[PDB]
Amino acid sequence: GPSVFLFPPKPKDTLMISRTPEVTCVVVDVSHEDPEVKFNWYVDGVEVHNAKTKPREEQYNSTYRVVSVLTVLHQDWLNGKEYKCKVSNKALPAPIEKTISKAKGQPREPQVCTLPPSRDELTENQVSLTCLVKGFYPSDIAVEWESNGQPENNYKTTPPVLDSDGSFFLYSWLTVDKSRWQQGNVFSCSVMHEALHNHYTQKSLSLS
Amino acid sequence: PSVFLFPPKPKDTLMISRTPEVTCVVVDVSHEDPEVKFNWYVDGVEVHNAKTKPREEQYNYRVVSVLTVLHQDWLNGKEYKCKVSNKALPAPIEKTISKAKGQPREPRVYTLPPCRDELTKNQVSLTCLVKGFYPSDIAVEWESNGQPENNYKTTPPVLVSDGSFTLYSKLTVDKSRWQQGNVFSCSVMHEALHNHYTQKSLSLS
Ligand SMILES: *[C@@H]1O[C@H](CO[C@@H]2O[C@@H](C)[C@@H](O)[C@@H](O)[C@@H]2O)[C@@H](O[C@@H]2O[C@H](CO)[C@@H](O[C@@H]3O[C@H](CO[C@H]4O[C@H](CO)[C@@H](O)[C@H](O)[C@@H]4O[C@@H]4O[C@H](CO)[C@@H](O)[C@H](O)[C@H]4NC(C)=O)[C@@H](O)[C@H](O[C@H]4O[C@H](CO)[C@@H](O)[C@H](O)[C@@H]4O[C@@H]4O[C@H](CO)[C@@H](O)[C@H](O)[C@H]4NC(C)=O)[C@@H]3O)[C@H](O)[C@H]2NC(C)=O)[C@H](O)[C@H]1NC(C)=O
Ligand SMILES: *[C@@H]1O[C@H](CO[C@@H]2O[C@@H](C)[C@@H](O)[C@@H](O)[C@@H]2O)[C@@H](O[C@@H]2O[C@H](CO)[C@@H](O[C@@H]3O[C@H](CO[C@H]4O[C@H](CO)[C@@H](O)[C@H](O)[C@@H]4O[C@@H]4O[C@H](CO)[C@@H](O)[C@H](O)[C@H]4NC(C)=O)[C@@H](O)[C@H](O[C@H]4O[C@H](CO)[C@@H](O)[C@H](O)[C@@H]4O[C@@H]4O[C@H](CO)[C@@H](O)[C@H](O)[C@H]4NC(C)=O)[C@@H]3O)[C@H](O)[C@H]2NC(C)=O)[C@H](O)[C@H]1NC(C)=O
Repeated sequence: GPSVFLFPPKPKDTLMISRTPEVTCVVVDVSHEDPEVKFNWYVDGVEVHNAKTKPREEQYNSTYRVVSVLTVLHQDWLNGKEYKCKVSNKALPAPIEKTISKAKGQPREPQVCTLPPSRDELTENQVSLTCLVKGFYPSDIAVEWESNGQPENNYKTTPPVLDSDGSFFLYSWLTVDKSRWQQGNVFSCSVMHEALHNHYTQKSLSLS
Repeated sequence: PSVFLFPPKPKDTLMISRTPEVTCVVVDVSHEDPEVKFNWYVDGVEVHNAKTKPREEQYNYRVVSVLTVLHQDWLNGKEYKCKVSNKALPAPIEKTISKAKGQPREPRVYTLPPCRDELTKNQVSLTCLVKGFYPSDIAVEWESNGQPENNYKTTPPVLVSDGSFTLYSKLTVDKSRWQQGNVFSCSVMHEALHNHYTQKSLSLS
């Protein structure tokens, strides 16, 4: 029979004003004989009608995939509003309902430390600057780097890792030429998370 | 029926004394008396040492052939082919696996002391940076005073623009114990290391 999967918005979409956080309801394994899927969307139990439904697409596996996308309000998602996808189809005994929301757990603020390159790393031609982001909940977060008050690309960030606390940590790091580290330039680790004041903290780092 | 083919653990691959196992998993087989046949090959030659794990079905029926692989063959990236025959299939389904291709690059291992501000609290993070390795198959562990340390976490490998991989491993310890000059070590096993092993240590300065 049809299976239903309900996906949350991307972390960055929830945390950045200029972005569009979406909940996505995906229906798979829809037969040729019972191809119609009906969607009903609810927000804390109230039905809404502005969800955008895509037309069915036959997959290489000879089954249909149907998708409905509901745009979520930033503040609603962060206040724990529940989003319910209801799927109706005639190869089903009864409608399938799935509900998604922000993570239930008590929110915890990240702690953010900056770490200079290893002393042993100081022999090489390029150097790593490290940002440690610790003890946050939930795992939605975004990290960015800056130099000279201007955005810096070419950083990498690990996924959140479940820690024994129940909280999360991650590392982000920037690789720079050695000269640029030791001409005293300042670098910055920026973190956006729902539990920070103004959902933002910045911590910086420079040659000592 | 769907076929999934899985690689061995890094340590089993890197230690002479251990048995690296590749796993062929067939799921979604009918309890209409469909019975399954296996053909394993290695670079085109078929093999008969595969050893079927008994069954156990769970509610809603999966058969599993476990193939012990040669250490050097795996490190050379030989392709392990699980071929599955079943009537509820058009023709055999074949799945192929192998060490990631490409010349191996060793990690450069660095240890990093806790942040100055983290020294304001009761526990501290000791950090191990593992950089520029290929492929991503790796193992990391922590030691203190000649003994295993199990209160660490390790991030997944992350792909850098290099094509190589990076990770961090974090050990959490009481501040008090760090400030007694204790020594801690990050040990890393990877195929491009000499003896597939390196250790790096770190203690209060
Ligand atoms: C026929 O085809 C369709 C389509 O497949 C496509 O075409 C076929 C022909 C092939 O070519 C495929 O290669 C190709 O994908 C098949 O449909 C697939 O069906 C399976 C289930 O049978 C679905 O699996 C679910 O996948 C989700 C994760 O899926 C995300 O990640 C996949 C990346 O690997 C990606 O493919 C998916 O599209 C999806 O990607 C996300 O998409 C959203 C919206 O588009 C986007 O916002 C995201 O950013 C994007 N993410 C990424 C990374 O790109 C997985 O979570 C599901 O597992 C849950 O459920 C399992 C139960 O089945 C359970 O065991 C798991 O543990 C997990 O459980 C859930 O998760 C946690 C922990 O359990 C918990 O919080 C939840 O409560 C729990 N919920 C449960 C258990 O229900 C599951 O793996 C595929 O998504 C689906 N593919 C697509 C594209 O829809 C179809 O099956 C084919 N064949 C047949 C015979 O039907
Ligand atoms: C009936 O029930 C069975 C039973 O299922 C299990 O138990 C039941 C009771 C429920 O709890 C289930 O939710 C639970 O799964 C159902 O069988 C399941 O079927 C699905 C799909 O049919 C399979 O999902 C795939 O699984 C692999 C990962 O599996 C490992 O990780 C699992 C986490 O869920 C975990 O179960 C195990 O760890 C498992 O096994 C590894 O096993 C080896 C052998 O012992 C062991 O050494 C390892 O340690 C162990 N792993 C770990 C971490 O320990 C996952 O890879 C699949 O995703 C791949 O496939 C997707 C579909 O192809 C694809 O979209 C993904 O991207 C990915 O595919 C690879 O990636 C690309 C994309 O880049 C893709 O296009 C390619 O095809 C593919 N290859 C490459 C090179 O890229 C997916 O999650 C379940 O494994 C299977 N359950 C079991 C136990 O096998 C069954 O579905 C039910 N029947 C029906 C009709 O629904």
